[PDB]
Amino acid sequence: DVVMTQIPLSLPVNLGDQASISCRSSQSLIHSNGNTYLHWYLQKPGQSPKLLMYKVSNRFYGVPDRFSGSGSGTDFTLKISRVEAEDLGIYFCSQSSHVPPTFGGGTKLEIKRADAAPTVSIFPPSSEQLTSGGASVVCFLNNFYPKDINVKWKIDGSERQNGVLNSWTDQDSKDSTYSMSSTLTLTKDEYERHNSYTCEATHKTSTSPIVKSFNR
Amino acid sequence: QIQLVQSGPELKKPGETVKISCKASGYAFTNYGVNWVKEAPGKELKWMGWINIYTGEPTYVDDFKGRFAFSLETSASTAYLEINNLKNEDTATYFCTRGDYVNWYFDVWGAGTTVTVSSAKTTPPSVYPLAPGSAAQTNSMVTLGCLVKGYFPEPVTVTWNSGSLSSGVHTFPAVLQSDLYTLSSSVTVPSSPRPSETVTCNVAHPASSTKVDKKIVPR
Repeated sequence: DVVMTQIPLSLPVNLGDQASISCRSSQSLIHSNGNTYLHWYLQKPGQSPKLLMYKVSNRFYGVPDRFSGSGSGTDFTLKISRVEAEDLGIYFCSQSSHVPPTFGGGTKLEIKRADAAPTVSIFPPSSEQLTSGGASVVCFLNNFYPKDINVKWKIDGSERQNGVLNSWTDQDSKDSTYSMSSTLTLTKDEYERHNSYTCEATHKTSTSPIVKSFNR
Repeated sequence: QIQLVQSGPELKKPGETVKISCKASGYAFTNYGVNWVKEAPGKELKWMGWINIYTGEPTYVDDFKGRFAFSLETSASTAYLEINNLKNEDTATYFCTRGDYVNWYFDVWGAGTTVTVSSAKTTPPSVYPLAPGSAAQTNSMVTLGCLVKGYFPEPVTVTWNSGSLSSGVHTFPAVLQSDLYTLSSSVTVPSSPRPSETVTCNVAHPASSTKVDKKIVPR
């Protein structure tokens, strides 16, 4: 299959800016009829793809004048010119020069934010949960930026890796930060028999990790 | 409104079968190919196969042979995809899309049909409250949360004080944890409100006809 890869996975942009997603082909896309079937879809959150660009540089009906298209052979590039609220989403690059037509991994267009460190909070096993014998501990890492963040569970001093279940909000549209939440599940019993419980976050804005804890 | 319209989402058990439909209106059905595209969670947009309305002949990317079956009720102008021996890995959104013959792009896309395949039975959620264990505040806001766990199927709605705390609320996307879902909202209020002022959390799970309210009260 013609592996299509496109980088970067995210592209922090300022509305105002120009941007440029780039994309690349394992084999070439110059077809026996001398033609290149590289196309560009844009998929807005919770929706279906919309064609933007076909055959490298030809815009599609409706899609506006900021969407210059380019590249050749094996490296094609899409450049939005003054980004807008309207064109934020996942950009997929696709090839139909060969068969089966394959799709590029996508690139998220995101808003650029002044860094923010996570306000983290740890929460212990509720009584009610304990009275049926399971103990989820929970740590909310809220309103941070960038999305890169590393929460570990220091569980009595010695770290643990099983039962962690992370979930992640997408960019909050009011303040462009991300928020993540980690629940470490436990058997009530197990819980019963260990003291310190420390949720902890490695994230740019502190060369120290951020650590919050409760002793059992 | 020239468009491909697709069926609603199904929920099946590993082992039954689905016939997804795609009725095209507004264009000469037979002048375009119908292609099938599969979006799996965080896996590539994966092309499945294509059906030619002129001949009537499908082509399947190798991958989807065996169990996936394209077909067509051209009299009624509706493409169909059918999957049998359904198996957990077939959970995804199937999109159908107007394949063009000149230019080979896909210009009209259908809305997509999510197929979920699981063997949980419907389960109402347990919603535990999370109150801060004496961890006395950093600044001036205090942050509480509800742990909605053990449910199937999605959706679960979570509001705080029946819609009246919304800025400050972050709900996190459901995750499997042995066949069932787990979710968590968090509200961040001023510290003059809690515990001086009731903060309660409202999860409704429509699929089991359940709604609970928990009041976060200190620990």
